[PDB]
Amino acid sequence: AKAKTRSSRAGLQFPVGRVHRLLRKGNYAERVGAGAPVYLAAVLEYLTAEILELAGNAARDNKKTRIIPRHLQLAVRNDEELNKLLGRVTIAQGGVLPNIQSVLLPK
Amino acid sequence: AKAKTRSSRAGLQFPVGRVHRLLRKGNYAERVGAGAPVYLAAVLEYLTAEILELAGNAARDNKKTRIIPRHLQLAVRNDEELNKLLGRVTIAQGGVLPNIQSVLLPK
Amino acid sequence: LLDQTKDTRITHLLRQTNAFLDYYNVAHRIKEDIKKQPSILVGGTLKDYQIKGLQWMVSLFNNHLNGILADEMGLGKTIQTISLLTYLYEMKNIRGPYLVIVPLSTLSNWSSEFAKWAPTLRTISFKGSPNERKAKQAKIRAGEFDVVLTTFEYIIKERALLSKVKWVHMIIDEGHRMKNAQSKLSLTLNTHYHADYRLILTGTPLQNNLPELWALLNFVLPKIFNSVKSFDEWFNTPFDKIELSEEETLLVIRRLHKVLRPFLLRRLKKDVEKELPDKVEKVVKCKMSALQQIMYQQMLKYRRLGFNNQIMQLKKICNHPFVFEEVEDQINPTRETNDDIWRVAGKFELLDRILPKLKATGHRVLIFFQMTQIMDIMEDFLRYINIKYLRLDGHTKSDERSELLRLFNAPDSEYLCFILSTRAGGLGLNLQTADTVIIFDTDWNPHQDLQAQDRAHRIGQKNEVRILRLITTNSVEEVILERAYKKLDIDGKVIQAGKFDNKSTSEEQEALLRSLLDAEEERRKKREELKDSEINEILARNDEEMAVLTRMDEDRSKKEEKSRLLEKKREESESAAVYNG
Amino acid sequence: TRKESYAIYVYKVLKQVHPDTGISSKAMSIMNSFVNDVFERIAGEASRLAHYNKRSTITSREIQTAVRLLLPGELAKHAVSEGTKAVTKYTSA
Amino acid sequence: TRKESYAIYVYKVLKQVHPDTGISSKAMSIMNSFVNDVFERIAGEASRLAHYNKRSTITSREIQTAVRLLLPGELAKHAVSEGTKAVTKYTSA
Amino acid sequence: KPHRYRPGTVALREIRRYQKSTELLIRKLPFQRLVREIAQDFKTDLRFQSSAVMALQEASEAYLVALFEDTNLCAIHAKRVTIMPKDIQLARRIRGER
Amino acid sequence: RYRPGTVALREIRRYQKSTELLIRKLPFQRLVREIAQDFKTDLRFQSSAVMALQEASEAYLVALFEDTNLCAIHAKRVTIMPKDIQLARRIRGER
Amino acid sequence: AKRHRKVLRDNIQGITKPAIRRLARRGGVKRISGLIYEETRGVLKVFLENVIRDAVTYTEHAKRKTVTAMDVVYALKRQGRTLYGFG
Amino acid sequence: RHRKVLRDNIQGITKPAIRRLARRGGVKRISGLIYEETRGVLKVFLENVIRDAVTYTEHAKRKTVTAMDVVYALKRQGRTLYGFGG
DNA sequence: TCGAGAATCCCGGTGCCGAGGCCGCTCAATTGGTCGTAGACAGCTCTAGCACCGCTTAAACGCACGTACGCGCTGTCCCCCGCGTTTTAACCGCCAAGGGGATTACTCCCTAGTCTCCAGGCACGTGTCAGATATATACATCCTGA
DNA sequence: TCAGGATGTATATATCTGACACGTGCCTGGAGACTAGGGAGTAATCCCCTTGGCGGTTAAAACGCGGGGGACAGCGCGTACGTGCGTTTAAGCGGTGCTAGAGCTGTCTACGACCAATTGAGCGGCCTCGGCACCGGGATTCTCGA
Repeated sequence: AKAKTRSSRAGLQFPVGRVHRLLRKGNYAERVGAGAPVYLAAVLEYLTAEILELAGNAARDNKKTRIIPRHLQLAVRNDEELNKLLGRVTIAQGGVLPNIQSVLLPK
Repeated sequence: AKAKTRSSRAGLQFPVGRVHRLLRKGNYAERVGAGAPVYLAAVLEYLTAEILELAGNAARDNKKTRIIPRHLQLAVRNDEELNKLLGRVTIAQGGVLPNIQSVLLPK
Repeated sequence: LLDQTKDTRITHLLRQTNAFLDYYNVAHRIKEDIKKQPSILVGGTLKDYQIKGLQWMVSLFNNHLNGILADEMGLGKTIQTISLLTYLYEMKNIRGPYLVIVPLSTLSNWSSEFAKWAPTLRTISFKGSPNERKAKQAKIRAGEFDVVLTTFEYIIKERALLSKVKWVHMIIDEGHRMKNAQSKLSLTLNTHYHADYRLILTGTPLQNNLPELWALLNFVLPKIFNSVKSFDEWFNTPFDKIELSEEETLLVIRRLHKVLRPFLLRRLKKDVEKELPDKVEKVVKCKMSALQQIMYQQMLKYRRLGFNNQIMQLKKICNHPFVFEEVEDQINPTRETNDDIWRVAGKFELLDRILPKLKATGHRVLIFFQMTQIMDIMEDFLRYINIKYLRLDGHTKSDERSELLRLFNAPDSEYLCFILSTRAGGLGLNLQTADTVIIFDTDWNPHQDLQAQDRAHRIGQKNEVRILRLITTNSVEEVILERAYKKLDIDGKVIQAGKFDNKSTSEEQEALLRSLLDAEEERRKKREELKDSEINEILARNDEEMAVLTRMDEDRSKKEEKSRLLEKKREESESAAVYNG
Repeated sequence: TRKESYAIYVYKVLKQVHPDTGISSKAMSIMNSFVNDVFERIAGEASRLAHYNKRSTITSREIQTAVRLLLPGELAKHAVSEGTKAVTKYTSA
Repeated sequence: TRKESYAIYVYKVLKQVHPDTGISSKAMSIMNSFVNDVFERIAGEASRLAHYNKRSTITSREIQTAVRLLLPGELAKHAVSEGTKAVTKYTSA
Repeated sequence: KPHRYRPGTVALREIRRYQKSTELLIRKLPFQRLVREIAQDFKTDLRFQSSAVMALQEASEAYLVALFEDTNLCAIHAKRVTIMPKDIQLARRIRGER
Repeated sequence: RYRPGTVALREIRRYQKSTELLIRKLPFQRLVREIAQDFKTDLRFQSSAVMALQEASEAYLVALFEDTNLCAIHAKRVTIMPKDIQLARRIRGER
Repeated sequence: AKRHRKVLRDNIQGITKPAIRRLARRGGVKRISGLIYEETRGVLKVFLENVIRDAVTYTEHAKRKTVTAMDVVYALKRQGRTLYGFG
Repeated sequence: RHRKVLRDNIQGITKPAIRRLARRGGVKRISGLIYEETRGVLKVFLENVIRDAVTYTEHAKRKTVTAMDVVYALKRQGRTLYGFGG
């Protein structure tokens, strides 16, 4: 009867049990499923590694080992669909990337 | 042991029991209160009689006994805060009240 | 024996029409019989069947009740209809009011016959723009009218007039367009208020599903309204093989013919005018082709075996191989007409033999289409063979319909195959020239016999009528044939009905009625590719046509004609439908 | 076959406000879904509003702050007057 | 005193994606509330999504249509590939 | 000399006649085959009630009316009455769509 | 010297390039405390909440000058007036 | 030949010049340029494409092939377009 | 512990500061009447966010306003702030 | 400066189809008597906000100063408003199958509920290193003048 | 086009400051074990939803031509914030207390679940009839020119 976390059975990081019990007590539904928190863990893996990966590419572009919320905003708004989902929501300390209008600059 | 609806104890129209059980089975909270569905019934009384009253004033202005969704849109948008709450949401068959821009009309 | 109790049930409800303004004796209790036509009748004479039909409508006039004229098109229904209008205008001196309802396509005939037969009757016609309609709309409200024309589509728009006014005798036409129960035109008649009397008039008997229960078997007659609404379930199961449908149900159906004696009247032209010597009804059986081979049945495997399987994956692609044209770029990516694109279909292959021979033998062919997408594709490849022809459709807008016929009826005209649909023309097209008819797919309702054949069998064609009905082996349109043709031939008792629903010589409803009851044994016999040379013999009318086809044979039989067909080119099988689904 | 709506409730409101005024079916439906949606905002926001403090049961104060925070303006004061008036009238018996 | 956060989870994600890249506390917090809010949208919309059909229990299909309907674009296809891949990997054992 | 009107007055009478009436404006069946045609691209054989066609038709109808109204305010603010692609793309740009 | 407007370009690039905070903390501090004194007495404010609201209204207000800038360039006049910004808050659905 | 269904007036132009004309007359704008037609039909096709995408998502989730009115009510309600009178 | 009353409780935002804040927005030309209206709309939005915040803190029966109440006020306000919790 | 044509509401009646009732049914609202339990005060920490408070300094403000720029005016044409005319496909109605949403009903079944038992993440000290300010320098980029 | 100045930059360095990781207590998530009720795959079942078409009727939809007037550059000029230059000066900043209440835990109940029993309240089918839509036709009201 060895205890083995079911989150490691799928080879993931975010735990299935914490999101499972949190979804239970979160009064979202009167019951819960089995593979639903596993699928949640999966999409959290791919999204977290997605935006974290673009953040790593931005920090590598700026020659910085660590990451900055500036690089987070640049990574978000650079991507098309990622900024399409986050276009309505704002950010904290991220800012606005440099942009110059067409006729605003002189000849 | 005479049965007397508790909605009539407050002298209201919308029932306390239907909104109470509906709020229970509506999985909004793990438990429910006592006077909460009564307060819900009250605000439904004042809001329903509010917008229904402005609708009655609009139908009386147009010399129509019954009410029309046109008169509903006119009643909503005429009021300041009532249109402020409903400004984001649209309507069905209501339409747009006549409006003329300043310089759009000739001299 | 439920119809025997109906003899006593009529006496209560029979006086609704008379007082409030044995089924023989109750109908025969009053004596008025006049055989002679009216003296004011001008413009021709009445045939023996028109004289009796007149008095037969006078036999209806005995107790004044409603009646039905079910007879065949081409017998001059207009003559028999205008006869009663001028007959009652004279004898009984009631002089009106009279109301007639005719379709707009045939209204030109009804409006033109008011000159010859009845000059003295002032009429009214509503057609064209509402302003021209308003001209006679205000004139009739003053009380000026005798017989008023109108069509079906304006009945809902004539509600103004008919609601406030009141009529006596109304007459209609096209009684088998009334066949829709819930139809507004059926509901407007109840909204129409009422009148004294009426004559429901149809050109063809009951069609499609179980025999007509809504109007002739309910709405027309005083006892018949609510009576059979309870009996509707009992007589519907009549229509366990020999015991039901033959042994006992015989007299059960005979009681259905027993109650309809005074009501319906139907007489064929072959029993009165008999100008047509006879018809010829053959068939043909083809097989599949490249796209129509098991790939066809395989196309049923993709979708089910969009939606509407009968329409989409069956009726469409059984005639022409590729439909909706998305798969056209697969077999033929150039979408350009070239040699033998139209011969890859099984149903279409047979026509490659007949079209060359009909030109040398000088025969003119009538064609009726379904699935109007086939109409253009047919004509398109018909440019490749380079033979003359003429088109038509429901989009003609009624203008060229009458004009194109004078170009078709020209004797010097080499136009042969004549394009038509089944529902187009309203049977008023009046084509006596073409002696040959071919049909690609079966029609569900008998109108295929009651429309397409009325183009041939009508007066003016003295030659033999030929019909070619296409079918393929192991296909879906097979079972429709038995369903359309065979299973709906219960109306064969109805086409037999009018024979003994007429003057009805005694031997007709027993001795010669059994002859029709001997036709069901061949149904089991038919229930149990052919050859291009086998059809070669049956398409020739006489001996000198047999001699010229052998000369045409030796010409095309020396040279090969590729092959007669084309087979599935093996790559299009799995490549076609895997990218669509 | 089985459906539920306020209906005669709102109709009696019309009878006690404007007796001579009528209402159509489309108006009863648009006001039906109107009050149902307003209730969806009140209870929907009151859910997480009670979830902030980790309070299991919902009470009249949760709905109070709920609808008071929902619609801005002076209308909330009338909501407090009529609402709390009905609360005291209900608890008084 | 008692607080919960993903933390070392996201940190190990960083270790398995970009080992040489570091993360600050503000970044761990903004991505913490980021994934918590994205989960709030997925489960929050999945609640009423399962409420439309009157289905009491929530399943993997409810979350499937939930997040698939949440974010538009081609990203949903990768969400289906990785997500259903982890579902089949979990149910396979 | 025939009868005419000064340019723009007929437009006033129209705008009053439409804004005064609540009747449906755009035509049903073109919207029907529009929704069916664009819906055929996603999934096969969708069944549409007329109530849903009135739903989406009136929704996008009135919202699009609000789009021409917002575009009209941007145009009158632009000092040029004529609406161009620029003020309407600025309307859908400020609305937060693209 | 410099041609008029070029210094503005160099500025805009320097700011839009940097993510650092712009408006000053303490004026916003006594602003929130002063406007908050009108509603309720003795409110306690953490610096994290001051950064919260300050960065929120800061970036959103930047979006207001950006939207107003697009309305200005569409107006054919580069200069922003009360009209295009009140039209910005009007189209945003505030008043 | 002319049998090909490719040649026809495209379905995106089902909305016509006097149609959208009257529509903008209800909108309140007067003078309209040429590209307002095509561009407005573009936004129409894009937005209605998103809405029908949501609708086929909800209805596809129910395993039913019938997109109902309550569906459109749920999509518009989630977007903020909520349409009363039906749901 | 003590009290300090000093003037300029409204316009205290300085034109160089808010001017640079507009420079972050990419605006080219800034008029003289933009500042007052900007503090007007910022004042109304301030009324909204602080009315919400005091609704939260007033509901919590606490005398201290927390950043969580601001995250929720902005939350139902339509913008979700991240990194400070919630 | 006003007197000539169309456009539109005001009555003046008429069909007409849902709105209000009205009645039968039936089932969720209501009541009574358990029964387990958050939650409503009560007390105790202790802590980060709340003021001075002296010191420092980039930031804000008043002032000069000065070219861009927007406001107003002015001519040119070309595009949409508005007339007329064709023309024309949605809107009804009507054919004739075939098939897809909802109600009982039932009986297997999969994840709450709970109970026992164990190992994993998280608050807490820790000491070591990635990064931000301070500084000098050939190189990168806009201005004013020729 | 290049002399003479305002803004960036990478090569030592050294120097505060936070991130990382290396071990410890401690709430806790899972893994067997056993009941219970939500749901699904069956199967009738009646009313709308779809395919192929016809027959018509219009009020819109499209095209052609006149022509009125505003988009649309081009020009002149009166300001007015943009750009320095001093001159205050209040924002920080670290360094002192102080404390009102956030938070955490302990304890005794008033209070909502929860089941059994009881019905009027509200929901499906009739019914009938007065307010609303519609067609005239005429009294203006509105618009545009002599």
